[PDB]
Amino acid sequence: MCLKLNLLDHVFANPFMNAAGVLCSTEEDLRCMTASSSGALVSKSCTSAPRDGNPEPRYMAFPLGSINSMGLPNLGFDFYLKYASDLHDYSKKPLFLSISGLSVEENVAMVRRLAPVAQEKGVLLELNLSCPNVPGKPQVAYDFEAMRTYLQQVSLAYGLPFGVKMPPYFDIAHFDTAAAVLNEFPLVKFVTCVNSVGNGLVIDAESESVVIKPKQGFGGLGGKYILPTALANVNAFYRRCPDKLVFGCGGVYSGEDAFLHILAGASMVQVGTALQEEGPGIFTRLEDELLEIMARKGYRTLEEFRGRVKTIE
Amino acid sequence: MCLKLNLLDHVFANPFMNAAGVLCSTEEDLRCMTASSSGALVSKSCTSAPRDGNPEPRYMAFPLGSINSMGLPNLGFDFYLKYASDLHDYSKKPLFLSISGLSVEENVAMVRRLAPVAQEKGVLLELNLSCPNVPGKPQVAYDFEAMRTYLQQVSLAYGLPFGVKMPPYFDIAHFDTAAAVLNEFPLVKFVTCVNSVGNGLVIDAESESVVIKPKQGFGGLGGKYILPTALANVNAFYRRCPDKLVFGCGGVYSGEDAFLHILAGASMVQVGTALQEEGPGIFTRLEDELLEIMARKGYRTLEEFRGRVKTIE
Ligand SMILES: Cc1cc2nc3c(=O)[nH]c(=O)nc-3n(C[C@H](O)[C@H](O)[C@H](O)COP(=O)(O)O)c2cc1C
Ligand SMILES: Cc1cc2nc3c(=O)[nH]c(=O)nc-3n(C[C@H](O)[C@H](O)[C@H](O)COP(=O)(O)O)c2cc1C
Ligand SMILES: COc1ccc2c(CCc3c(C(=O)O)[nH]c(=O)[nH]c3=O)cccc2c1
Ligand SMILES: COc1ccc2c(CCc3c(C(=O)O)[nH]c(=O)[nH]c3=O)cccc2c1
Repeated sequence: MCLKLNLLDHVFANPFMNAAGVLCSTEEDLRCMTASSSGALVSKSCTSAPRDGNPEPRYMAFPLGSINSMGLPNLGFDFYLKYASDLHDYSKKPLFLSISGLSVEENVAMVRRLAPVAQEKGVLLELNLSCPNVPGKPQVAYDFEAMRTYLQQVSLAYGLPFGVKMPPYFDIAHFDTAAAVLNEFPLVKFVTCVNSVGNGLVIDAESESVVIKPKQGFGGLGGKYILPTALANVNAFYRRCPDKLVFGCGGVYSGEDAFLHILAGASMVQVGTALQEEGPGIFTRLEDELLEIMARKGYRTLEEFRGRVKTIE
Repeated sequence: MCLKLNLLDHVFANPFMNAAGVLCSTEEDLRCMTASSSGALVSKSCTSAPRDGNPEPRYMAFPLGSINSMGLPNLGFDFYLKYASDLHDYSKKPLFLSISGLSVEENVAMVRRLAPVAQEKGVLLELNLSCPNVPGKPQVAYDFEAMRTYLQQVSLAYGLPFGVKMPPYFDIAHFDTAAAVLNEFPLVKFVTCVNSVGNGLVIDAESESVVIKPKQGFGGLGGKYILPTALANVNAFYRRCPDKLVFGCGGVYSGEDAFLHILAGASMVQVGTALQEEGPGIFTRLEDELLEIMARKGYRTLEEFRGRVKTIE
């Protein structure tokens, strides 16, 4: 019985990794993730210039999940590139490097420079599309023409296999259109579903107040709130993008939640809010819980059940 | 102390009602809602002809909420019109009638017939904008040009104050666009936020199966999953539509949940999943719990705290 995967020309001890943005901003964070029993790690989504991000409080968690409007705080691309080229120990586990430029030009500038490091050290690119572009327009992956433009330009500039982090969709027509855009780009080899459920609002009844400062308290939702949404998006893209891998992200707190993602079609499984709350210890627990479920069902490998969710009649 | 209120030229004993689709399909349901302690009731969204809906199982509930792909089963517009015209006791509480035709033409035809009954009896119209659109396009409320057409055509055909039931939005640009559409229409006097969070997927780990039969197990989410989504949409519309009322729907299980909706800007609060699960007794509990929160805070009226959610700095 084993959790091993081989994909994207890399070998992974198990499918678990951090979600971008959690436990991955600083060298200390990245060394912590590397020391953990995760099968991989992803570095904080970065911009060309470092960013302090939004005023605090900008993240809060609760029993059912989390809300955040972090404002993309990060050490800048040069730092994450250095980590990739010089500091990471690839013998421990593979590394993903997430980028999230604020314009298509900023993404192209970063991927051009990433490429030789990707080719030489084998770091894998995750491009974050669940990101702002022009204020007053939708985030990039909610504007299909902007999305196509970003993917054309990054495909040209990078020239190597990469993946994309997608926001959740809620309408079948959007699943259809979004997958068809992705399917234009053969270098897009994996699709991570999903980023936070956008612009929720948490209100504390006692104080009669919102809980985060930016955007009058509106921010992205993660955790138990979003698991069915995340499974829907994993499965929708799994069904529509047969030549791509799907990575699942959203609502994983247990080996059972991981198992559901994998039945929906997930290859790797990312953990955000639960990791933020529990710490990197969570990965040993997740592995143990998922292996217990596999043993009770007689499953020896992940491929025995990946994408095999049953439908009714 | 009592929770009585006046809006849309009607008087309401309290701000609670069922959500469209729950406990409101049949004469028996409507009589049960009428006998409850709710302040108002809304009938099932209807089409010109009766519909059986989708194959079962089509609704399932869990500790954190519900998933449905009902397929709009309903008795037909003639039935709900007759209910509004001849059977409902308006001395007991106000009635809302929800319409959701499969085309603009069908909606116009229904509203032309409802208008004289709205005039004579005071039934209120809730137009459900999660209704199907032309090939390739998302539901009507997600296609702003279609939504503008529907509202123009209904406004002309109906000619009286009405409301609209909205799906959730997840993007601030979308809130801006959607609100500006609604704000073109002076007859749109209330906006209900929100319908179910679209196309989630619930999977049972033991059986490795989805839990509803239609659409390969994909369906709308309600209940605890959606409360922060619901509050964001209530507040976004409350901020953007100063000349309209906002009705909150989503995630209400307690007076505290109702209190949060009202703080976010809700005038009436609709109960869906929790009503389906707990039954019509829930209305007396909700009233008691909301009054108890008011008493502890020193609030004597809903008006004292409606829309008064505090932001940070
Ligand atoms: C504090 C915080 C920061 C995040 N920053 C990023 C980011 O920089 N890039 C990104 O792609 N997603 C970001 N996310 C989203 C997570 O990667 C993840 O998609 C989302 O939280 C859902 O997973 P969960 O339910 O496990 O939290 C962030 C999430 C949190 C909570
Ligand atoms: C079984 C079922 C049937 C529903 N049918 C309708 C409907 O016919 N029209 C409509 O506007 N919303 C319909 N809804 C959506 C609800 O009115 C409500 O907006 C949604 O369930 C979220 O509220 P909740 O969190 O309280 O469930 C339905 C919901 C359920 C669960
Ligand atoms: C104000 O500047 C930004 C920059 C990045 C943002 C992003 C992208 C970064 C990001 C963030 C974040 O940094 O806020 N949070 C997530 O849950 N997922 C993400 O992908 C989302 C929403 C608002 C943003 C505002
Ligand atoms: C052709 O099958 C459909 C399915 C859903 C429909 C709907 C949505 C009805 C609805 C349903 C539903 O009955 O599935 N469930 C919800 O959670 N919200 C709703 O608003 C409106 C108009 C026509 C429709 C036709």
